Amino acid sequence: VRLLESGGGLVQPGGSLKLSCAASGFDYSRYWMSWVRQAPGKGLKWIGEINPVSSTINYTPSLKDKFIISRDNAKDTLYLQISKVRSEDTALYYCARLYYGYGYWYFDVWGAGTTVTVSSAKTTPPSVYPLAPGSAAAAASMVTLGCLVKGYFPEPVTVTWNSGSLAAGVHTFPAVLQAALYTLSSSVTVPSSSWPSETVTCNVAHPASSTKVDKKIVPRA
Amino acid sequence: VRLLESGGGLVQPGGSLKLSCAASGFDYSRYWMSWVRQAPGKGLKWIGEINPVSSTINYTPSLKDKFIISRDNAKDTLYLQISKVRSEDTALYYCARLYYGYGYWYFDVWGAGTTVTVSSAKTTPPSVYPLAPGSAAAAASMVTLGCLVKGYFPEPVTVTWNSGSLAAGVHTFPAVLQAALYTLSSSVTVPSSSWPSETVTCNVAHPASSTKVDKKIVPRA
Amino acid sequence: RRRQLIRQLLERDKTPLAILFMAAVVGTLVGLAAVAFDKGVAWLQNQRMGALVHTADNYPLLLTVAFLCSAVLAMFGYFLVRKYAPEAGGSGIPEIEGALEDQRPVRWWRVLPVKFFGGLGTLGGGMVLGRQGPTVQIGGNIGRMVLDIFRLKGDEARHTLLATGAAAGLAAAFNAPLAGILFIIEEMRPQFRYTLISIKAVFIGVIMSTIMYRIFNHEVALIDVGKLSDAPLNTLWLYLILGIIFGIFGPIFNKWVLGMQDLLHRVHGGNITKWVLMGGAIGGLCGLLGFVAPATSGGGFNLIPIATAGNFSMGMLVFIFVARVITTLLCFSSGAPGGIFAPMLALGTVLGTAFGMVAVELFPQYHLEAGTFAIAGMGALLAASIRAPLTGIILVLEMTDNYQLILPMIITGLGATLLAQFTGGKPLYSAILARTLAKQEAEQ
Amino acid sequence: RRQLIRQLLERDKTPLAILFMAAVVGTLVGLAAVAFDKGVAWLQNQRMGALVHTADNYPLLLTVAFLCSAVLAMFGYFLVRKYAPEAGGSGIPEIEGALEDQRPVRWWRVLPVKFFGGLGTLGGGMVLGRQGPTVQIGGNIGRMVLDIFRLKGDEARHTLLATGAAAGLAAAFNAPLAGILFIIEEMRPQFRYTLISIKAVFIGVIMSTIMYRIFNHEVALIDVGKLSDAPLNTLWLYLILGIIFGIFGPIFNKWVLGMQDLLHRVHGGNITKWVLMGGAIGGLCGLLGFVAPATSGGGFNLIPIATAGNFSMGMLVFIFVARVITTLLCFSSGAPGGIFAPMLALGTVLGTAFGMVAVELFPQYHLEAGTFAIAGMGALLAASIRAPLTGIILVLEMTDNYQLILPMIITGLGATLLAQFTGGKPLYSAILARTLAKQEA
Amino acid sequence: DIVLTQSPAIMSAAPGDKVTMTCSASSSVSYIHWYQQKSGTSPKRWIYDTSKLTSGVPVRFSGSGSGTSYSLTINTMEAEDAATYYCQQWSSHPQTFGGGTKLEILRADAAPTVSIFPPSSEQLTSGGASVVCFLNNFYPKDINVKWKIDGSERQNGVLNSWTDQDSKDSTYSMSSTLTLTKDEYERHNSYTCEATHKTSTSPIVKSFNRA
Amino acid sequence: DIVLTQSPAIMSAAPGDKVTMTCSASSSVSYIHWYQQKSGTSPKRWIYDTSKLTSGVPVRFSGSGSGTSYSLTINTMEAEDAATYYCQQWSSHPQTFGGGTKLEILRADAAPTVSIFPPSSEQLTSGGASVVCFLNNFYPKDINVKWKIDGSERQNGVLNSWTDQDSKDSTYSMSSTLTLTKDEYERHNSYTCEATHKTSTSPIVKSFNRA
Repeated sequence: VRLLESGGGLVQPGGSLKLSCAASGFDYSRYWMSWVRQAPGKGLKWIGEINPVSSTINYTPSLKDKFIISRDNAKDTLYLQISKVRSEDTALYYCARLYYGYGYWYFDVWGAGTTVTVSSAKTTPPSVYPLAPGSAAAAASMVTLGCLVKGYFPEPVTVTWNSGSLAAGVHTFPAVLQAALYTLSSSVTVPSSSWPSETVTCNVAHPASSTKVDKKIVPRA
Repeated sequence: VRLLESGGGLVQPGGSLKLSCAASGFDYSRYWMSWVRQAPGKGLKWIGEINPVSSTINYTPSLKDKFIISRDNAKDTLYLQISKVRSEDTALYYCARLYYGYGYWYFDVWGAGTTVTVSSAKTTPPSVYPLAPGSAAAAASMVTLGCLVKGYFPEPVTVTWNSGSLAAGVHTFPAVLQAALYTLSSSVTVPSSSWPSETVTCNVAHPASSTKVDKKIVPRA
Repeated sequence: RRRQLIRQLLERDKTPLAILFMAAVVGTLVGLAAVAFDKGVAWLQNQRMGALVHTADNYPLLLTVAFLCSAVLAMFGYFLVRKYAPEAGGSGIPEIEGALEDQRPVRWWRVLPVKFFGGLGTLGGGMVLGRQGPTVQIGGNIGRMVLDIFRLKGDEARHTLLATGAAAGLAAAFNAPLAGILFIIEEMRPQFRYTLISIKAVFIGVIMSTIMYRIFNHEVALIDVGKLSDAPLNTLWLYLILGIIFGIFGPIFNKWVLGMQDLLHRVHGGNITKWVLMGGAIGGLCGLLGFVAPATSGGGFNLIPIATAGNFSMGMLVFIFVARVITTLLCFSSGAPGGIFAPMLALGTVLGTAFGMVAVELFPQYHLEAGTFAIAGMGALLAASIRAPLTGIILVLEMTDNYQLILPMIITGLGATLLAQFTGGKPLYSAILARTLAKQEAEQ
Repeated sequence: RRQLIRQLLERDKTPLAILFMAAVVGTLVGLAAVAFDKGVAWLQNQRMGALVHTADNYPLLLTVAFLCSAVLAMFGYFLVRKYAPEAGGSGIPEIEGALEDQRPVRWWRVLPVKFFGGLGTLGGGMVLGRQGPTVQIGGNIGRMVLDIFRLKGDEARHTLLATGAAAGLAAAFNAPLAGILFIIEEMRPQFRYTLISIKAVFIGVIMSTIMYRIFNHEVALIDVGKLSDAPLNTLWLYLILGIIFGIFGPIFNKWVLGMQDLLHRVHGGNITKWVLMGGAIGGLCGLLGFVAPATSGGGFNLIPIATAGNFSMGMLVFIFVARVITTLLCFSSGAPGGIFAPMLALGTVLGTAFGMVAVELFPQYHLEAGTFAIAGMGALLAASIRAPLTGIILVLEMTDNYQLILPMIITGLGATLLAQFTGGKPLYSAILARTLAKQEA
Repeated sequence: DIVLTQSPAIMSAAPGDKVTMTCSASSSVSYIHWYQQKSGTSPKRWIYDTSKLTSGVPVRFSGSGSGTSYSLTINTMEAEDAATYYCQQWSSHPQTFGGGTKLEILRADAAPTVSIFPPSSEQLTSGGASVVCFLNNFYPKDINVKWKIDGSERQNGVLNSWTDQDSKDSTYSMSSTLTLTKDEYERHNSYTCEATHKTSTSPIVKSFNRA
Repeated sequence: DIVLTQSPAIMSAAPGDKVTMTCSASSSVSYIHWYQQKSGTSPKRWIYDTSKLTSGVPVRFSGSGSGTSYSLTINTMEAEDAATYYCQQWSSHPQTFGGGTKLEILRADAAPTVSIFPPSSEQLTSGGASVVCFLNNFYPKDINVKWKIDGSERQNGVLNSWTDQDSKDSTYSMSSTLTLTKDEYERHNSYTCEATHKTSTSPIVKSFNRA
């Protein structure tokens, strides 16, 4: 059973975006579907819920049609329309499946959820720079490498090494925003006798910018 | 309740073709789906039937796997695989929906059709030519137009006017075969005060050839 | 003394093969009968259209014709009764419930045709009267009719064949074989003394009839509501509250239904004509509403699926409720040949639905669906009035096929009889045989 | 007649206090049934963290999966033979009798005996239901409060006893309807009017059924989903299957009775020749319950799989036969446990098989073996225990396939109609017959 | 497997007439079915279980029969009943259909309506040159077309195709199409199309000249 | 709008320890729920109806509470219990969640490993010049980085970002990045990176010189 919701992204103030949530692995009917959003850093906030036959739909104390939840049981998909969006709407949006025990309903099965950034700023591919140890590299037992991903928008970027094939000793610091541009660095510690000698590649991807780049960490001359 | 089956076409002796039949307008489950084929000019012959959970599948007295009926209730689609085909397999293939009254089952709702022609020919698109009245057009109360569809293979072609929106006064003569090519014309009588002044378009479609063309009938300038 | 038991035990379930073979003939006959009756009832409500549409232009000409047909039919109705079998009137069950106790007679050579044609007239005209009860009676007489034609004798063959005919009837009608059997052995069956009724004989009959019905009624239901939602334990209490409500009101409705046949009795005094006339009177009044707001007229079946869905505004509901209360009383209380069984089903549904709606918003966290309470109440007025919970619950389910509601269905149907006891009230189907049995005598 | 009018106008007025008790009973029969069922499991579990524990060594399994089913089955018979020889057998005829004041409700004994006793025979995994046993535990729960509050007078005695019987058969199969219907069709004194308060019962059945739910939601006992429907031209096939169960129903009645005779020699009545032959049949089960589970255990779990048609025609007939044996050899050995549930399996399986035969014999009917499996699941409760009505309602109660209702009855009737025309008798009565005609003398 | 053989292979009767078609089985059947097939459409469930009209079938239609021999009837058939009726059984597996009966309507005379068409400019732009000539809505079906190039006979390259009786007006329509090489065509002027039908003694001519 | 407020906002305890977190309601609730949220994943239903572990939750976990105040507990918490727990109610519409509690594998001090890098040659080839300086695997999280250009303070252009407690070693890692213009950078030599953490009294320096 999977709950996969797409749609999120980048929208400029006063805009509108149709978040989608495709369900699979269970009977869509008989089920009350709902949405809950998590603002970066903050907690969760229930948005709405729509029963099977969509003969019932409730939202949290929000005005007229800030939100418009609906569902097409014919496509086992849950929808969410947000209109006249503003920064307070920038968060992670999850679609849950609703059930209950004794009867005091709970949010049964969640989904990864889509991110929605609401800004004026413009999209932007990132620049990837290799972070090789200096010339005075005290090449000890372990060698710390890493590459810098800066100047992109909006979130997020995915950094892996040698294509994931190198997952132990990896770091990816949270991106910091500055001047309508994001910036993050990825650390990857490996055995010295393992690096110069082999190939340490850092692969960054920025879906929004529709880009992918593989920076080969080579020794500082 | 629409039963629309695709897949048919042209296949060379000893070949294999997967006919498809998409259902809509009812619950696919609970339903026993079957196939019945009509050889050009001849009558109907039941091919097979496949219960809901596909835990039962029977065919007429035909050998091993000449036929292989299956169904993907996840796509509300019925399938049919014919292998090692031969001329006796050239006919119109319908997929019906099965039900019963007192219990002696009947073919409830037959779908459209799909044609399979066994031959070594070549799938040949058709050429569509507009048949406008001559310059000496004695423009009376009613005006007869029509378009000519010739040089295509194999059957069939579908001719409608203004996209069906113009159904009264229409004709489509049976195609005639000649030199391994088919040819038919479509007649459409409309009110004179209605034609030159408006747009009389004839839309021909040849599935096999995978083509569609719209010939606009214009006065002979 | 237990010296006997051991013989009885080792002797249980041995019914005279010939009593069985008859329950089959009865069943089959109660069946063909019930089918035909139902058919004709329709055929008439139809003509009452190829008469309305025929003059749809002229407005008062409709209101007029949709009054004279319901009058000319309702009249011909009361008449056949008052002048040929004053027993065909009313429900048609108390006379069988009595007859089981040899306290009333099975004049089938009269009651058969009278209750038949008589009903076609009151039902075909479209009054607020079920055709269920009337069929139960037609059934009994069907049984007793073969009993007499073959002179089978001896309590068992008399009580048995008579009882299978009653259930074969209540079954071929709602197409609920279970609800049929359960009804006899919970209501019909002589309530205060062991009886010689052969349970196994009944089944053979209920089936035989239910088949005949199917032979002429497949691919269609009476009430179709599809799988409604489920009911969580934390929402079970709401079905008790609704249960209580029907309970206090069930007896009250019992007052009105009885006390309305008194008050309606003056208006004719017993005069074959002051009655027959007041017949086409209430009769026609129906054929009228049965075109100016059909919800207040006719059987009431057709409006159930729509009440369960929630397509009636809270208002329109209360309207329909009240108006129906009236039309049903005014119609049953008027001694016209027809049951009050079916109509109570509607009555309940509607009251149920309404309770639902209130609930639905009062508690948005329960994720309710008015429709469940509509089903939890559809048999509730069969519980507070006629007081046959078990037959009532089984009938509902029998035809709404929503077994996941089974719990709320009972917690309601119980709270019902538990409050119709704690507050006066009595087996509406008994209290009738009471008055009709205490009137036989106490009058000489 | 002049009396009638008073009785009529007096109907349905049950002593409020009798009602308020039926509620306490139910609730109790409830918490009970729940706990019983739980424990039964808990044991069958341990009998695993014992099997897997030594899964390496093969004969070490077969051994341990014999000693636990022995050590438990023995401890079972014992508790009975030495403290309440009535806990043995089904547990219903003793209540059916008790309703007629022909047997006693020794609750101060039968309660703990039937409980722990069963945990031993069931937790070990013998071919015995826990249904009947619960019906009995129920009655005693009723009578226990009846005594604790000294309510007096037939009605309060017959009533509270009966509600405890149903509250029991209900909180078990989670079928409130099947429960009520059972009393008023089988338990209830068959040949004389009684003072049983129908309304009291319901309150009980519910109270128990709730308690159960409180501890058993989101799961069924038998899940088979909506099977196909059944066309009128195929209704006759359900009579043929009805007749079949009808001729065999009584025959199964012979073997079940005559097997408790033949099994009686082997111990003569000797508390130990019995207790020993106890861990004997007992252990024999725990063994098969790991070399072909289909022949052992309750038999519930294998019903869904039989309905589906996942058992080859062979494996079916095997399971049938083997079960016939294991069920007799287990019920007839006077161990504390019902033969109710296991007849359910017996029917299913026989039904399934009739299904398959049909399924091909007539390809134009578009049959689905599974329907006959359900048309038969309550057919051996109809030819043996002869309670069609309770039987049909029970199946439906838990298979939720009301579209089969017609084939269900035409089979269940053809059953008792052929079990009459051919000897046979209310298997649950014929037991109280022998145990009542043995008491005297 | 059962061999259903519908009696009249083809039959004709004038509307308002009572028509009946047979369907015999080699062995024994019960609860036969009937499907209606009008030209250009997949079959349609008409009558079933021997005599249950389907939701929509005019009460004009009636089914019947028993075991070995069945039938389907139309009390006062209408023109819109022109089609091919197929009896089918499934009272014995595997199901089987009949040979079909084609119903044809008899109506009053209804003279043609010719139309000559000069080879499209586009076709000519590829060596082809087809001179189409229609003949719409006539009755009976017996009709004779004849071409005359520059006032002369011609039968080579001519292709005719009739439609099937119309479901509504019960008339026929047939097209005649003479094909030539852009050159063969260009080297002539008069292209006449003559139609001879019962509705007239003097044929109906309809030509056009390139000039 | 029940105002659920989870007590400890953040807390740390060494595995095998008994940990308990509170969740008070402004008004009255019943049958609270709990959701576990590990970094990078959507919430997971843990406990419900006040104390029903969900199919899979280690029996290590236990729910409790009543009306006004509830709690969740871990008898001997394991390392794989590091996450954020969210209590939620829906006994009063509309449902509401708590502020959440963050559980953290309290551990033993770890000296930070400092690795400093000169700006990539490629970045310099575009006026940019970022001097990255990592600080890997340390604990507690309190750590202070400070830059020194040619042996002098500097706080302008510096950007830091800590990672969230590692799921496995329960250590923290934080990166500090000083950004400059290719020219601003080129007009200097010494670029030191000083890190001050509890694990030491004298800070950890790590520099490199362009020269």
